[PDB]
Amino acid sequence: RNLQEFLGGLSPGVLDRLYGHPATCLAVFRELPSLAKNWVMRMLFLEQPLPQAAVALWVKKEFSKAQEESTGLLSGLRIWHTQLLPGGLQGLILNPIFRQNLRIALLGGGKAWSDDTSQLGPDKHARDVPSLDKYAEERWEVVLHFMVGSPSAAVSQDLAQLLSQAGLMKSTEPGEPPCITSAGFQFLLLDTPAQLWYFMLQYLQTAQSRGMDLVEILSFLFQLSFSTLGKDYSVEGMSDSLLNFLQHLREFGLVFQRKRKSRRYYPTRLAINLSSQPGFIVVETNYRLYAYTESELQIALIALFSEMLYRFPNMVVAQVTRESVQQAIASGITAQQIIHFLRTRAHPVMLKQTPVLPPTITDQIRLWELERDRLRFTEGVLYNQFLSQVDFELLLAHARELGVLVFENSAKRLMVVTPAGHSDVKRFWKRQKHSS
Amino acid sequence: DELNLLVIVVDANPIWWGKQALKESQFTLSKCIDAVMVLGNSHLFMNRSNKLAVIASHIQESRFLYDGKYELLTSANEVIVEEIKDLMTKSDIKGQHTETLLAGSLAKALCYIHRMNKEVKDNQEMKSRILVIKAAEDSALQYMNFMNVIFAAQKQNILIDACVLDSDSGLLQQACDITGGLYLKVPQMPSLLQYLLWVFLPDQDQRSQLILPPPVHVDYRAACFCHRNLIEIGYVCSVCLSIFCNFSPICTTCETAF
Ligand SMILES: [Zn+2]
Ligand SMILES: [Zn+2]
Repeated sequence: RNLQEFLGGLSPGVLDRLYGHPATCLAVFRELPSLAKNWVMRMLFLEQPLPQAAVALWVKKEFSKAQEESTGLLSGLRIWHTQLLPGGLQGLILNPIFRQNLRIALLGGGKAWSDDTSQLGPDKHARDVPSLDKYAEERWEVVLHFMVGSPSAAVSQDLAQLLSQAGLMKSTEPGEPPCITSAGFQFLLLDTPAQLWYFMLQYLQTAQSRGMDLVEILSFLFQLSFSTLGKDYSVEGMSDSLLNFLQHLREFGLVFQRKRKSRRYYPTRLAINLSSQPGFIVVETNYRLYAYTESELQIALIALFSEMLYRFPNMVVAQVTRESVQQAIASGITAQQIIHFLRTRAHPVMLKQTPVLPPTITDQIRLWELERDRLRFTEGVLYNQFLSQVDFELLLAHARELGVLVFENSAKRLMVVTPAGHSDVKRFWKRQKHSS
Repeated sequence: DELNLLVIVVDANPIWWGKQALKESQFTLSKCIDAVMVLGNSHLFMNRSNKLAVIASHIQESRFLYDGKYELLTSANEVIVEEIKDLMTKSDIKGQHTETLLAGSLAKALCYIHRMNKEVKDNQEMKSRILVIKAAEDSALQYMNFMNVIFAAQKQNILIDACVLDSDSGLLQQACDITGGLYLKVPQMPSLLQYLLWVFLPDQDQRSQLILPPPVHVDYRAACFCHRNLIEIGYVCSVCLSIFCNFSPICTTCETAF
C-alpha cells in the first residue's frame, strides 16, 4: 500500500490533526498528482470559496477524467471541503488549518520545526556524511540478514516480533528462530525506499497495540523526511513515547545517535529517501549479470533468482538460467518483482539505452514465469446426470446464485462445482424432486 | 525522472525602478523580488527534482542571484537577497549607457542550461524553460544578438516566456512566438505573483491540459543595419540579405566582404 491508501481510511479528526504540522502538509502536497498541485497553488491565496463549475472549467473536456480523479482524491484526503455558497451554489475552499500550515511552510512564519541546535554548541563526537551512510548501510544489512536467518546478525526481541506480526517470518515454535516466508522474499526483492515505507506502515498499524499517538509519529516521520542531511536536531521537545519510537529508529539505521541520553541525533540518508542509488548490475543479452557489489546480502539476493559463476573481489558474474528462475518462482517470487529489482539495481551505463533492460531478457523471464501457471487444476465435483435441459438450467441457476459454480457447459449439460457447495446443491436438487 | 529547470530573468534596470519608486506607486522592486522568490519556491515545491535559477540584468552586466519555513528555501531566499543587495548597493552609474543588457542575461541562462544538461543522467531528460519579466523599455541596438539567442534557444527546444509589466517589447513577442513560449502583459502589477502562479507555473505538458490566454498580436518589424531602428518597408540585399532603410548604389556589407 501507498501513503494515499493509508490516509484514505483515517478519520477526519486524525487528518485534521495531521495538517497541524507544516511538514506533513508539504509531504501531502508533494504526494498529490500534477493537476492537484496546480489547483492547490491557485487556491492557496483565496479567502472565498469558488464554484464547482468554475473549477471544472479549468481543465479541458478531453482531460476531464484526470480532473475527476484529482477532485476525488482531494475530497478523500479532505484537503478542501465543499462550502454552501449562497443561492444554492456549492463553493470549494481549502481547509483553513491545512492552508495556514502550507503557507507557513512555504512563505514562512511561526516557530521552527526544531527547537535549537546552537544552544549546546558543536557536537564533541560528530560524524560525517560518509560515516552516516556507512552506518545506515550496515544497519540495513544486519536487519536483512536477520530476516534471512544468518547468526551473524542479531537484533532486539521487539524488532523480531514486529517482523512476525508483519507476516514476513513465522515462528512455528517458541525458542526456535522463525523461517522467512514467500512474503519475506517479496519484501527482500522490493526497492529500499519501498521496503522502508512498508516497514513504517506496518509500524504505524501495530502502534495501536502500544497505544502511541499516530499523529505525533506521522508528524515526526515527515519532519525527519525533510530534515537536512548532516545536521543534528534537538532531542528535547518530544514526548517520552516518541523518543522510545526514535530509539527503534536508531535500530533501523534511519537516525544515528551516540547514546540514548544524548540530546543530538543525525538523520541519515535512508530517512530522507523515505519521502521518495546509481545501480550496480550490468545485464547482457546472453543472460549474464555482472554486479559491482561485495556484501553478502546482494550476492544472496542475486543468487536467489540466478546461478552464480564467478566471484571476483569486486565483481560477481552470474548466469540467468531457466532452472534458476523456476526455482525462484517456486520460492514465491514473481517475474515482475525480479524485473523491477533488476531495473532498480541497473548500472548507470545501461541507462544510456532507451530501455533500461533489453526486451528479450524480460520477455524470456515472463514466459518462464507463465510455464508454472500453464496448467490449471480445480478440485471439485462434476454433475453429468441431467435428463432434461430445463432441470439442468434450474440447478445451474441455483449454483450461480450460491456462487459455488466452477465451470458450466450447457451444450453437453455438464457442470463442475466446489466440494463445499456440493452438499447445498444436492439438498436443493433433492427438494425439487421431492416437492414435485 | 521528469526534470524541470526554470530560469527567471529579472529586469533590474535602475532607472525604471527609480522612476517607479518616485511615483510612489503600490508596486516596487521589493515586491517584484518577493514575487519571484515565491514563484521559485512554488516551482521547487512542485517536484523534488525541479531546479531553479535566477539571473538579474543590469546596465553593467548580468548577476546570478542563485524559522517555520523550508530550510533549503530559506537558504535560497537568503542567497538571493544577499546577491540582489550586493548588486544594487555596488551599482554605480559610470557612463551614458541606459538600455538593459537583456541579451547577455539570456546568453548566460542558455549557457547555464547547457552546463546543467550534461550533468543530467542519461536516463532522464531535463526540460528547461526561461521566464523573463520586462520592466524598462526594449533595446533595438541588440536586435541581432537577441535573434541569435532566440535561434539558439529554438535549436535546443527551450521555452521562453515573457511577462511584460509596463512597456510591450516586440523582441519578447518574437521570442515567445518562435520558441512556443507564452507572452503576457500584466494589467495590475501588485497581482503579478498571482499570474506567475496561474499561467507560467505549470509546465509545457501541463499547459496543454489547462486553458491559457491566446497569444497577443506579435509584430515582426526588422531593424535597419545603418539605423538600428524598427522599420516596416526597406531595401534588402539579394546576396547577404542585409536590410537598409534607403536605397544605396553599393551594398555596404558586400563592399566589406572581399
Ligand atoms: Zn538604413
Ligand atoms: Zn549585400
